[PDB]
Amino acid sequence: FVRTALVKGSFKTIVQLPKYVDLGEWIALNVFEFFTNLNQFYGVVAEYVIDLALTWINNKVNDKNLFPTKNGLPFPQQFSRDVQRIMVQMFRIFAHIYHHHFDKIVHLSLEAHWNSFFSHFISFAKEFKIIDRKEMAPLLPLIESF
Amino acid sequence: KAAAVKLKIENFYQSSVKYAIERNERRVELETELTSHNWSEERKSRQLSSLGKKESQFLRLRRTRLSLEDFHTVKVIGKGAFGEVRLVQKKDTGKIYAMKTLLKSEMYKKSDSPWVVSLYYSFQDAQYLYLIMEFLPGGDLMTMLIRWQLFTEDVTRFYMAECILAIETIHKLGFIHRAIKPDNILIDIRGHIKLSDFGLSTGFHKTHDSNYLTMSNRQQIQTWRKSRRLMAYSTVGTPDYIAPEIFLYQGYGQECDWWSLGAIMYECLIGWPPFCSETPQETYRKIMNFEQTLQFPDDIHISYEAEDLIRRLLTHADQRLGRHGGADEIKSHPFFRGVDWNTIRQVEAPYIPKLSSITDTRFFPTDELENVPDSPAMIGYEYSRFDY
Ligand SMILES: Nc1ncnc2c1ncn2[C@@H]1O[C@H](COP(=O)(O)OP(=O)(O)NP(=O)(O)O)[C@@H](O)[C@H]1O
Repeated sequence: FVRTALVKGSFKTIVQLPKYVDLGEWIALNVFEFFTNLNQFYGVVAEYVIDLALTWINNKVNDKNLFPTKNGLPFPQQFSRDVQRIMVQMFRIFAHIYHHHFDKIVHLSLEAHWNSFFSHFISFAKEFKIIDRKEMAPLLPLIESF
Repeated sequence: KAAAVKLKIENFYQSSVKYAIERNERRVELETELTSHNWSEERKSRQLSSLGKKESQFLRLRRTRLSLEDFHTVKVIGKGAFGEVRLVQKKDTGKIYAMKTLLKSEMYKKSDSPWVVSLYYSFQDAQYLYLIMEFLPGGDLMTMLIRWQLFTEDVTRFYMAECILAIETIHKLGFIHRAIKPDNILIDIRGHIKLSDFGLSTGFHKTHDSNYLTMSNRQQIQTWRKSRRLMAYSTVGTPDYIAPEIFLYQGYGQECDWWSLGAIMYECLIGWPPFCSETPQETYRKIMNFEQTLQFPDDIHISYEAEDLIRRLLTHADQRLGRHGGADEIKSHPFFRGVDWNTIRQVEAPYIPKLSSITDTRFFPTDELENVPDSPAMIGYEYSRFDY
């Protein structure tokens, strides 16, 4: 519909990959959080009315090969590919939730929390350019506030 | 009893504002982490040297993922009702490890120093907590005290002492143990002493157990006193030491630990704790008395000074007139010719354990017990810096 803009924090810094790290390990970390993040978010919204991909997300990250859980094992750099796909597993959830299911969410008036969280996911994406500006068609206008 | 209109809304799943208020932390935390990434620029500039490509590189680290079954179990080591400790190997790396399988519910009460057992991390399933420790190889003290009932002299002096210094350091670090009990004191590679910890394993003895021609046939005090080591434990925990400051009301403090010590010394000389009861509640009893009921047999051999210890060790936990005041003066007892109080840690140990290989459980009642009135029958990295 919908709504926006109350707030938490400033500004945008954290998402950049720190120095001398396998980006893959680094990638692999962050990607996993966002998963659990929405999980906990949907769980208020839960019922009142992806399992695969989150698990396909799960199963990606829980693939030892694509995912150097272990040590300073680097990542296949198709892991760098495994993830570029693995990320996009995620935006599906945000949008629809935000598109259709935000409705409920705002009633909660926890909105300033989901706002920063959704805003969050973005910053990593475009700094790391993990997505195309064309597939951005559904979410385009809101971003334009900045 | 009037009427009311909130109105609109209800609270349904309204408990997941947790999911709001909580991910605050997630951010608050997310903030201060990568500020710890500013630990760079250590830059000791006393160094005019290279250059020469890079002064570093990193992986850097990872929280990866985890669980049990990255663990291969070796032997049941020892037990409590909270659960079994165990010897185990890491499957993923592999190495020597103490696993104490402890209990999550139902359970109550809801570094840089050589002197104790060194834990590393905790991991758990639903049911058990798993404590993963340095595995102390010499056995507990108790299992030593059993194999031979120590003839001591310098030995109990030795096995003690480092007790104190450790306990000192503990106390000095602002902690009382209130468990000083032989199975809970630990002998290392060197046969030296690290004493571990309770975990915290709780539950405790109160309030009072009150029951209310002949024959005979005991035939010796010591004979009679053989009734110990009774079903391993398999209910427990007995009050070996249990300085009498605990019951009834609030109390204790370091005096309990030294009491516990002196009490421990008493056995290890006598081959039995001062208060040994033949029944769980026949202590308190004599323990509530001592004095007249602190009792040394007529098997004669003791020091005047050594006897003096345990008595003033088992004298009251009494404050006011006195000092105690211990851990030194406890260093200052006449029972001690030396030592340096220093060289102690490397000094030929009264037993240097002799083993065949790295896994040898020959120092434990590996045994089998397996009673855990719990099981039906049927992880994470949030830590900070690096090791090591
Ligand atoms: N860190 C450790 N390393 C090696 N052995 C240990 C360690 N901790 C305990 N033990 C031994 O294993 C037995 C049980 O573990 P322990 O901590 O002592 O039991 P618990 O559930 O804490 N309470 P308790 O068994 O009565 O002491 C002991 O009697 C010791 O033999």
